[PDB]
Amino acid sequence: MPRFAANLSMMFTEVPFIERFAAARKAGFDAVEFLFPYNYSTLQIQKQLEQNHLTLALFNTAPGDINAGEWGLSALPGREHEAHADIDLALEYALALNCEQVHVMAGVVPAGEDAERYRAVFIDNIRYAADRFAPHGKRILVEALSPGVKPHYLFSSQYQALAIVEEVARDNVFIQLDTFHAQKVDGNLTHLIRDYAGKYAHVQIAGLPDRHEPDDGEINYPWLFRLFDEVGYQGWIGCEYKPRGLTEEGLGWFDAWRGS
Ligand SMILES: [Mg+2]
Ligand SMILES: [Mg+2]
Repeated sequence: MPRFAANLSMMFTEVPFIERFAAARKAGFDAVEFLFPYNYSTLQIQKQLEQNHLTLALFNTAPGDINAGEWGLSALPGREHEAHADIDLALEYALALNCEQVHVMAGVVPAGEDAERYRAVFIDNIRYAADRFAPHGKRILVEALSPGVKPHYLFSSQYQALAIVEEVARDNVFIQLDTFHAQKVDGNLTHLIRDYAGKYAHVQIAGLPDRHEPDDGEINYPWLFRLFDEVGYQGWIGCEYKPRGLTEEGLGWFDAWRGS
């Protein structure tokens, strides 16, 4: 262990998206995750998942218009019906692709706008997602994003994500503990992993501080893995990093930790 999932939106980008499933399997991954599958039919993706015997661990609700500065519609006042549409489409994909969880994106708060109003809207949209997903035994994830990656995003600290989930008050809503953002904003990863065990349903990793391979940087990942084992984490660890160079050329860390 741990159980690693390759993030196809960041890894194996040398080839077209649809070809990354085979690339991940060739490297030895049993699961994959990515951001947005919407430009492809559920049939297209399902075929690649089955062909390569892969588990789809996670994906996101749509970002909206990225070039207009959007990164989620669920926290945007007046866009609630579009957010619900994004949530419903994600459910359609999650059902067809046998994916247990979806990260419902919040959104960027325009300068001058009241963040509280956006937060209230986000909480109601997460409750909507939670109630739509519960009957199918699926869950909803909330991911804090560091400012270096997404300026002015609704929330950047794991503690803000945790408080939001606590207020959402749903048994199938959890945070997405991306250690890259956590180390950039909060630190004390042991406290988050150990004392909030049960509150995060997914984990992601990347090397600090440049977000490349996880076998170097200020965080000693092998030690973190021991912690995850201790607390009995049973989910997947998404490898969401930008390879320093060619994806394959930087997979030494994987062979080591998976072969051990
Ligand atoms: Mg992430
Ligand atoms: Mg801090």
